[PDB]
Amino acid sequence: GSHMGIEYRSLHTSQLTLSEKEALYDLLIEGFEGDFSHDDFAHTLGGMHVMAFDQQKLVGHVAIIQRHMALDNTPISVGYVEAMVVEQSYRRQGIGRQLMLQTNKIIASCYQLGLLSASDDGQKLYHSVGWQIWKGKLFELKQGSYIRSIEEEGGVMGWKADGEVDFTASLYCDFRGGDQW
Amino acid sequence: GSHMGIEYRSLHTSQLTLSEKEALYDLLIEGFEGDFSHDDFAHTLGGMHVMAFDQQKLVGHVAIIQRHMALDNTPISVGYVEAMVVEQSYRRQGIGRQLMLQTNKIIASCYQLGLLSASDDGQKLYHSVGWQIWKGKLFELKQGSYIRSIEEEGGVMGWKAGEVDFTASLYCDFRGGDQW
Ligand SMILES: CC(=O)SCCNC(=O)CCNC(=O)[C@H](O)C(C)(C)COP(=O)(O)OP(=O)(O)OC[C@H]1O[C@@H](n2cnc3c(N)ncnc32)[C@H](O)[C@@H]1OP(=O)(O)O
Ligand SMILES: CC(=O)SCCNC(=O)CCNC(=O)[C@H](O)C(C)(C)COP(=O)(O)OP(=O)(O)OC[C@H]1O[C@@H](n2cnc3c(N)ncnc32)[C@H](O)[C@@H]1OP(=O)(O)O
Ligand SMILES: NCC[C@H](O)C(=O)N[C@@H]1C[C@H](N)[C@@H](O[C@H]2O[C@H](CN)[C@@H](O)[C@H](O)[C@H]2O)[C@H](O)[C@H]1O[C@H]1O[C@H](CO)[C@@H](O)[C@H](N)[C@H]1O
Ligand SMILES: NCC[C@H](O)C(=O)N[C@@H]1C[C@H](N)[C@@H](O[C@H]2O[C@H](CN)[C@@H](O)[C@H](O)[C@H]2O)[C@H](O)[C@H]1O[C@H]1O[C@H](CO)[C@@H](O)[C@H](N)[C@H]1O
Repeated sequence: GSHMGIEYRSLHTSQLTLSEKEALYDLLIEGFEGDFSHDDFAHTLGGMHVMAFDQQKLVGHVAIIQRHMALDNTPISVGYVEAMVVEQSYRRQGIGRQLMLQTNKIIASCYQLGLLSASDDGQKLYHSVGWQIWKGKLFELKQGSYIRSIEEEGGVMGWKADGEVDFTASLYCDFRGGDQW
Repeated sequence: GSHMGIEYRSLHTSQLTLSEKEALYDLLIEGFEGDFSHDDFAHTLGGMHVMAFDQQKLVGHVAIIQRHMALDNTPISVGYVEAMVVEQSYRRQGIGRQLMLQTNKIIASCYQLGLLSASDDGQKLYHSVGWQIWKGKLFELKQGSYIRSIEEEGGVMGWKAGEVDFTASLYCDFRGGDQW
């Protein structure tokens, strides 16, 4: 739909054209001012994109990836939020909020828990739509064994749609290239 | 689109209505003759679905879910194929093949490797569209460390759209029920 003149579309990676993927990369690399690696780009591909347009130009994005984690010893399906960006001139105008409202709806309909790793900019937005900083320990796979993600603790945030999740439990994430969180 | 009198639609789990979800569950229960658990149903939700219809009746389905695995020591992004079924009276008319052609296209656009655990009904079909038996060892997480998935070896199949060593070990991500 469209909200205050911005069109929002929800598209799986498999539904994007090459031109649309190139436009997405340009938006993301600019939005992070270069702090966006090739591995970061891989991490935002493979799930659902919510994309914001002013006329025909892409001006905002967020992706929701499926991840498979453990909450303590229990398997938990995760909607992992990646690569939220609003083009500079469009910021503080509600686009990030609209992207997150649609992201929350996607997570609620598919997964048991939303997770993400926040920037300082992002944290205020995710707080405003009901996410909380994860309070428990974080673990990632290195060479096939779990190690503590000590530096990422305090930066990961979560959201439970249906009911309650123990924010103090330990999370064990699945393996990928680059940054695990 | 359409193919040979059957309509095909691709959609993400997040777009399913409750009625569509219930119809999918009923199709899977009937098509697997009940060999399909609540965990199996969870495993087919969260990714892309390709659905086949005779006019308005759901007659076929396959899902592609994103998984995060290790190939030996290297991370590999996986399109994991779940819950392919065609209603019994519609079988052997090419619906499964059309579902797999669309599945291959989704995997090729999104992931580095396709993987699935086969049934005897599907194995020759998967072979016919490029899939091959995984020859390497399979591992899964139990109590936070990897153990060999010995019973599943020989039944997992893979598809490379590139080059992939089909003798490498695969380390899958953690879920409930059957890991493969
Ligand atoms: C999971 C991840 O992707 S983390 C990475 C987040 N992305 C980045 O850091 C890239 C650079 N930054 C951006 O692209 C943007 O600043 C975003 C995406 C973080 C926010 O997008 P915006 O469209 O500006 O957010 P929006 O206008 O909807 O803000 C909604 C509320 O969130 C809060 N908020 C948003 N941005 C900020 C900010 N920079 N500082 C303080 N509060 C903020 C405010 O409460 C705001 O409400 P208000 O404007 O009425 O005070
Ligand atoms: C990853 C997974 O989902 S594994 C589980 C697969 N699903 C099941 O076992 C549920 C029960 N079985 C079914 O629903 C169906 O038998 C399916 C989905 C496996 C196949 O669906 P169909 O629509 O019948 O497949 P389709 O008609 O496209 O067959 C294409 C080719 O695959 C082969 N094939 C398909 N089914 C069989 C079979 N039961 N026995 C031998 N060969 C078969 C044949 O070579 C066939 O070509 P042909 O008909 O010209 O001889
Ligand atoms: N002290 C070390 C912190 C550790 O490196 C870490 O958590 N690092 C965090 C790793 C995450 N993958 C990053 O995720 C965010 O940005 C990525 C691109 N840069 C996107 O791909 C990702 O989709 C998004 O979600 C996140 O931004 C990083 O946060 C860190 O970098 C931010 C930018 O400077 C800071 O604002 C944060 N306070 C700081 O913790
Ligand atoms: N000997 C041990 C076999 C081991 O249990 C195993 O690999 N078991 C395999 C476990 C997989 N999760 C199953 O996956 C298939 O069927 C599931 C529903 N039953 C779907 O959810 C799944 O989406 C699909 O992909 C797969 O079919 C099972 O295969 C086994 O059961 C099949 C049906 O009887 C046989 O035809 C196979 N030859 C046999 O290996």
